[PDB]
Amino acid sequence: QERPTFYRQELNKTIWEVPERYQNLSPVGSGAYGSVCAAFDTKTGLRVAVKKLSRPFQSIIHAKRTYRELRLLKHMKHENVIGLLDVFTPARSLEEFNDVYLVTHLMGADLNNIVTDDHVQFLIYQILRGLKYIHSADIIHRDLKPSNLAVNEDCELKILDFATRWYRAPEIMLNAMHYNQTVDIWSVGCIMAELLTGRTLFPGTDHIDQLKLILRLVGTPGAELLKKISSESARNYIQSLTQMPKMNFANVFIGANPLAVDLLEKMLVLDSDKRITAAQALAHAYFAQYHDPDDEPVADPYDQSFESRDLLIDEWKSLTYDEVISFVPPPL
Repeated sequence: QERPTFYRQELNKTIWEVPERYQNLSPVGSGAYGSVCAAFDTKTGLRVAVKKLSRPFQSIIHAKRTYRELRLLKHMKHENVIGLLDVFTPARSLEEFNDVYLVTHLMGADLNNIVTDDHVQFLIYQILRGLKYIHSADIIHRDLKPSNLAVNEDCELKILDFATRWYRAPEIMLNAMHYNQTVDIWSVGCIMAELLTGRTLFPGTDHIDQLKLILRLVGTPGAELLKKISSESARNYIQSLTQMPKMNFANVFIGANPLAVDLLEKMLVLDSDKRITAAQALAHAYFAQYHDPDDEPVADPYDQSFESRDLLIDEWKSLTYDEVISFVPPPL
């Protein structure tokens, strides 16, 4: 399996050493984690995003995050989830391996590019279709929000990026000892509401304002419920506040589709063992025009045993190098 021909260039004081297939690299972004160039991929005809990781192996914590990110991106093979087009390194061996470049579809426009009930059915459907997939591999997104959702001109949607707290599940904000995949359904619920109404559902000015906004809608959780969704400290905090009744949704969402309101009632609940799952949500009558049980696929199993392991920098690096070397590009 021959090494492509590489060429070097310096753009905005960054070195990019890339296979010749990637042309007309144009700087598009920078950040603590890497720099990004938009490029033309001459092999596939696609416009791509090439990300050059920034100091991928500088600490243990960095080397592990690099590995995690590559393992995740390599796993995702779904229409509604960002996948990995390519990963490469100019290194010819593990000994010279210092730099990692990740290539994905070039996205540009996120959910907030909204410049209509049927569009919201389609958009929310796609998010849930991707989450069904992600959750089936026992992966939790944990911070889903409009900025992490790319949408093209045909309203076709992808989940990215596995910092606002407006969409975060209460059991995360309250630091519960345990939580499940349905934290992501809370977030979808907040996203759906905003698409239906055109306003942020819980626009808290800070953490405590956010909590109080939430309680005002859903009502104060009873003893057994609060205990399971909160840290010991947060449990005592909530116990100190005045109790709130549950509001009737659709006094809140006046004029939204009644099925939409019904689905929201099932997503925006504090009890994460009662909160509707991605799979169950896809079969809700709100998505009757979109739902197809034989076109909502699930994921291969994803091995996260590395997450419990404390390894040295060189071990994280070597595992990462193994995954670069073993990568097999998607059909295209």
